Amino acid sequence: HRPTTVKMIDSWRTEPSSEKPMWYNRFDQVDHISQHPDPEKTEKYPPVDDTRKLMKTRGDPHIMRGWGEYVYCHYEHLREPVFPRKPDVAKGELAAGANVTRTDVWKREGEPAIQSIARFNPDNFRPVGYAENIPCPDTCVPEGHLDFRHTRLPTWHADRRPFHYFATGMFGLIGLAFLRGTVVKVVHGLWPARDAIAAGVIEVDLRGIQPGQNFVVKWRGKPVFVRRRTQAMIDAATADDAIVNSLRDPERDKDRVKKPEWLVMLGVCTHLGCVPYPDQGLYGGYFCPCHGSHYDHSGRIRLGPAPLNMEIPTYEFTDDDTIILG
Amino acid sequence: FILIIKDNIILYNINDSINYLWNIGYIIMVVMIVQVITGIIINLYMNINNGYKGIIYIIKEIYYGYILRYIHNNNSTLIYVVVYLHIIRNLYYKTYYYNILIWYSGMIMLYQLIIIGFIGYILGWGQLSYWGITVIINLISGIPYLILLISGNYYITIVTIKRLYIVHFILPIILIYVEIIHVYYIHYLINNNIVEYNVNNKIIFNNYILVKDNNGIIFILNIFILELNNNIFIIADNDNLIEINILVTPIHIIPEWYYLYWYSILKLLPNKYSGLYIVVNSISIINILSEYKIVISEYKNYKNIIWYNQIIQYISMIYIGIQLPIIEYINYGRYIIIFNILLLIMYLYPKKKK
Amino acid sequence: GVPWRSPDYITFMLMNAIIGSYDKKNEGLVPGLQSANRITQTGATRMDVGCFDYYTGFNIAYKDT
Amino acid sequence: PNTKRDIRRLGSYPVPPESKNFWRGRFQVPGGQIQQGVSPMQQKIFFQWWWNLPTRYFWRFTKWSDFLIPSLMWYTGFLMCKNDVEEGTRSRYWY
Amino acid sequence: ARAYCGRFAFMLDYPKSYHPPRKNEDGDYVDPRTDMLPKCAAECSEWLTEYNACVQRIKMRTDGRGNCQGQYEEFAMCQDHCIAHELFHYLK
Amino acid sequence: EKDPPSPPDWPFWFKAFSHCHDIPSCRRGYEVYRQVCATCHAARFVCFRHMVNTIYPENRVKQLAASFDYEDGPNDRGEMFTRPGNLLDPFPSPYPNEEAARFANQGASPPDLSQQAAAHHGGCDYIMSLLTGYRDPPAGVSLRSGLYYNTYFPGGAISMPPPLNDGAIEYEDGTPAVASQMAKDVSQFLTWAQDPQHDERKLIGLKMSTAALVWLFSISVWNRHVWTMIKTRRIDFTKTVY
Ligand SMILES: CCCCCCCCCCCCCCCCCC(=O)OC[C@H](COP(=O)([O-])OCC(O)COP(=O)([O-])OC[C@@H](COC(=O)CCCCCCCCCCCCCCCCC)OC(=O)CCCCCCCCCCCCCCCCC)OC(=O)CCCCCCCCCCCCCCCCC
Ligand code: HEC
Ligand code: HEM
Ligand code: HEM
Ligand SMILES: COC1=C(OC)C(=O)C(CC=C(C)C)=C(C)C1=O
Ligand SMILES: COC1=C(OC)C(=O)C(CC=C(C)C)=C(C)C1=O
Ligand code: FES
Repeated sequence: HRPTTVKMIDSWRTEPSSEKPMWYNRFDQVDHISQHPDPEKTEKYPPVDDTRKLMKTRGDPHIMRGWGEYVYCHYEHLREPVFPRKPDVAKGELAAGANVTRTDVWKREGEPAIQSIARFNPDNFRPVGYAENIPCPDTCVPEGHLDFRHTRLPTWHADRRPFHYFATGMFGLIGLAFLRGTVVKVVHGLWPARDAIAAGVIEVDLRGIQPGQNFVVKWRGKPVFVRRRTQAMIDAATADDAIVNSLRDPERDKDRVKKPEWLVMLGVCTHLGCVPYPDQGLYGGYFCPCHGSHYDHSGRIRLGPAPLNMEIPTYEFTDDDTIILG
Repeated sequence: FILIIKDNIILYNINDSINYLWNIGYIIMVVMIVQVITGIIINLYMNINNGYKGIIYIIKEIYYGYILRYIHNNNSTLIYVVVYLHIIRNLYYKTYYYNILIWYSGMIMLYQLIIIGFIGYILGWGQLSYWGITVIINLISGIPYLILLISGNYYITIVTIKRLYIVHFILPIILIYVEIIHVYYIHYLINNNIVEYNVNNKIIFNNYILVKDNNGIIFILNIFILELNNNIFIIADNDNLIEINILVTPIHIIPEWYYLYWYSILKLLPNKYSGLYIVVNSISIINILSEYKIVISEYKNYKNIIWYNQIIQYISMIYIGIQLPIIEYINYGRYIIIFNILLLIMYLYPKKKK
Repeated sequence: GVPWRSPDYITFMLMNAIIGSYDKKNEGLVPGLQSANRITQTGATRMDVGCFDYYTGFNIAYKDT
Repeated sequence: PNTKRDIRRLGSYPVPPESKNFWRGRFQVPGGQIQQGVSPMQQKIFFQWWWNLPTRYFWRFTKWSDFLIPSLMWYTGFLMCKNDVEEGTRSRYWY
Repeated sequence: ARAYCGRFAFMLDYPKSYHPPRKNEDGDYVDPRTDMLPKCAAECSEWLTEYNACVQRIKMRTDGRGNCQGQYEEFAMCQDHCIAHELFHYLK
Repeated sequence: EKDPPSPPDWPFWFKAFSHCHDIPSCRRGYEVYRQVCATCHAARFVCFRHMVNTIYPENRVKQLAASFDYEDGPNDRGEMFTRPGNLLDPFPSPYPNEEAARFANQGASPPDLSQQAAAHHGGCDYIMSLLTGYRDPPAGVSLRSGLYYNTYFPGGAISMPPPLNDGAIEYEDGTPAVASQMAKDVSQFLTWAQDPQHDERKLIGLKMSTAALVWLFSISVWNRHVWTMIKTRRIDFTKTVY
């Protein structure tokens, strides 16, 4: 048995059952269990038609006293005394357990002792009126209650399988839609946020720029130089377009500009990240003052410590007077 | 684990006579998983730096972030509704008389839940949460130096949030482990029935009880979806959307609705510690309500008059908590506390024999 | 099942034969653990004891059922 | 599990590992029983809800009426407190 | 946490039509609320009598103590509940 | 004493389950906020991009933002400059810190109106009631200069001057500009500002709630089916009926 406990204790306030039985202590005793009346073959109390005619009940509503929640029960766990109170079996009181062994209520004057104690087997005592009161059910579904006989469909009914599986399937249809929506929306939250998307892609208005002017746009944390190039600037890079392969990083101006008039580059020196200043250097391009790197009018490194050309960002032309960075 | 699952879900036999009040536990388990998942996902877009702006950034910038924010707040309310209703049920059918081990495992989860919730509302960096942790931390102000250790400073600050957040992240996973210990005892110590005795009327779980348990959970979902998207019931105080000012005291420093029964206890009793102590009594005495009995009976399926007056005592105390600290509410509330003790004594006392 | 005169009756006879019969107390030349009958073989393995003390298929036919 | 007499098994075949809980809830049926039933595919599945509807709600409301007197005492107290609060506020303040 | 509690539209008595605000002799539109003030004050006459009584009781006191804010807040709450039921019908 | 008087229950359009935020009213509300409330309050957490394609067209929002001057920087020389506003800027704030604001309102701090539509009991109703709740002081109550009586403010005395006066602004759409209209409109706008995703939440909620009802009916038919097996069985002991 599992870890268990019974309140088999000597109470300080409540008496044992042997002293104060809580049941209606009237029993019928027989010599052998077979002599008890048979409940199934015994006539019961006559049926009634009104609940106010139902017989009275032998229980005592006030069997227990004191503070506490109301309860009616016949039994307790309390321990019995070494010398229990002798039961009055002549008047019908029950003799079972401690009040038979540790008492002499079983002794008859002249009967053999073995026969006397045999009559006090717990099976030889039954409550008075047992066979006339105990319900002996023949079914769990009493007459007048619904069962399969009444709920069975007529034999001409149509198959009920096709619709049942539609219902179980619709629970699956709707469930899977809710699951898809839940999963798809959770992953969607990982997409760059609304504020992040807005800053990411930047449309730059080229209207108002003058030829030769360089402006800076902070795009994704980096300076993005956008310079309109005068014909002199464009021709200058075109001239170096022939001397390609004589440059540290050979690149042609056509492959660094989408439109010759417009140079969009990231303004970060390829040496150690300093931001170059325009219209400076030996090529009138962009001179990084940190360590002395000179870039041309196409952004290609021509002198200094820098190793590569200034990078060309991802950008397209929406129209003739607008670019979109990203 | 597949065989374990089959033994505890597919070939698990339960009595066929149980009501829909035996489905509450299934709902707790499901809504609990939802609260962990949504919590982990919210944390993907917010941390402890500034919750006030973080909650704003979740509801305005994250795609479908509003769903995550409101589910996590409303599903907490739901967790505490279902749990508190699960206890009311267990009291009505006195499911602690022979299944105390199940009751003990549940109470452990209740204790953990009461700490998980309190600390989640400080993660929002709101006025009513700032000043409600400042008022509950000062109840252990007697234990020397303990406030400083917990707070990490002389006033509540980001330092206090950075640490409580870890308790809020981790404690729920432990709760899920105690849920296994709870389902372990339930499966060994068979569940109680609507009838006091034990009857051979058991049916497998997956084919019957799970279909019924899902009808229940889907019923609650319909109602929870309406609250989640239309706020049919005010379950969150509005004063948590006011930026924390440490100089101005809120109009009313009250907890969320599911701590108003222990907030009132603390505002009714005249000594601070007496209040703390009566809040211990409430969560502890209910664990020994069958220990002193001596009769062979579980006191079950009577009129349960004592039970009804207890459930109403809880509701009435929650009302007094909403109300301001007016004297007349304090006097009446002290009588309600005296009445609870007498009702509790009635449960505890064994009966003498006429 | 099917009636006597059904075109499928012989198919049901064969299906009855496939199910076959098995008795732990008369296993035959081939043991259950190594039987060609799939029902018998899988059954003989359950719990290392066997889950069929006896079983047989049946195919009962009447004029209309 | 059930009583040790109830879970005592007549058969000598070992308990399958996946059916441990199932066989710890075994009952020793005394005298026998004749259980019958019909598949739900050949029955009316919603009628019984309607057939039992009146009696279900009658026997529910008759039991819940036990709490009427308790409910009325508690509401009387709720009204007394409300009025006491109002009169007390109007007395402390309200010239 | 949220601004409003949701309700069925049949529980939300939204104005079914719009009556434009009256125009003054000068030609400036008169506030619908100001026009509704006297009518709603009459609907709250019982609280207004309580407030008016307080005013006269505090007027007698020969000390400078005495306020009638408590009774004014009850009258104002009543007058405003009346306004809420019919004001948005004059507002676009 | 008692808590501040509860705001009346105003019949805003968006209060019904299947109703949206009335964009025409929200647009007028922006005008009221920009021309009246903005002088003292700030909406730090409301950005111009939030209004694009929701309250106003993109070009219009650019013009509104460009009307303001913001402090950006630093430049290459480490200095701070002033630029016109953009769609990524928050709504302008009248005062640089809370101490500057307090010094301009008799010590009182104009609260940020970003979440005020849901920061007070009553919600949107509290804004409408407050703005239309100024009254002559109750008898026996005397208010100093700069203190005004309002039935819905906690205590009764608010340091905010009555902000809405008839004819204060002219609505672009021609709606008559009266105090109660401006109130209804600025309350609508501030409610939108608090939760700009209110309409998405309610349209997706409508599709979820209705679907959940169909789902309930499927699981109910299923429950009724499988439990018929159990609830119609007949166990007999000394009886037999077929
Ligand atoms: C607003 C209203 C506020 C009201 C406040 C006060 C309300 C008090 C209500 C309860 C008391 C009512 C009056 C009691 C009179 C005396 C009774 C007596 O002697 O009983 C013997 C008697 C034994 O008779 P029995 O029938 O044989 O018992 C069979 C049982 O099955 C036993 O089964 P078992 O055989 O397994 O035995 C288990 C064992 C279990 O016992 C234990 O666990 C023992 C250890 C714990 C209890 C004893 C020590 C407690 C600590 C004392 C202080 C230590 C200071 C140390 C300082 C050190 C400094 C260096 O217990 C016993 O054997 C019996 C004793 C039962 C425990 C209680 C004993 C003390 C009674 C007084 C309680 C406190 C009253 C405070 C009043 C304040 C002013 C108003 O017990 C009973 O009558 C039954 C139990 C009745 C009491 C149940 C108590 C439940 C637990 C909570 C108690 C407090 C509740 C209220 C708290 C409110 C605020 C938090
Ligand atoms: C434009 C119509 C508005 C709106 C919608 C609001 N105000 Fe004001 N306000 C001002 C000051 C100094 C305060 C604080 C005063 C203090 O409470 O003592 C406020 C307060 C508010 C609130 C909050 C009320 C609360 O209970 O805290 C709200 C919602 C509000 N205001 C809205 C000052 C001014 C002005 C200075 C002259 C102007 C102009 C406005 N407010 C305008 C508006
Ligand atoms: C995190 C919260 C908890 C969850 C996940 C939970 C889960 C469950 C589950 C699934 C059941 C079995 C199904 C049922 O009959 O409804 C159950 C039973 C039970 N729970 Fe909990 N429970 C929790 C809280 C509690 C608490 C706080 C208590 C104690 C006050 C408690 C006490 C019980 C008892 C006594 C039972 C057995 C009921 C009966 O006898 O059948 N539970 N619980
Ligand atoms: C027993 C389970 C849990 C409950 C009862 C609980 C409770 C809540 C509560 C009441 C809130 C306040 C919501 C609001 O601000 O109004 C909160 C906030 C939060 N919770 Fe939980 N939570 C649970 C578990 C978790 C888990 C496992 C995580 C993930 C690590 C998590 C992450 C968060 C976060 C990040 C917040 C702050 C964001 C917010 O305010 O919504 N929670 N929690
Ligand atoms: C603000 O948050 C909270 C309170 O504020 C007053 C509480 O009273 C309580 C109750 C505290 C105790 C000590 C019972 C909790 C749990 C709470 O979350
Ligand atoms: C002691 O723990 C508590 C309960 O469980 C018994 C409650 O029922 C309640 C009351 C719950 C409701 C739904 C009114 C609360 C708040 C509580 O604190
Ligand atoms: S960083 Fe540009 S020269 Fe080195």
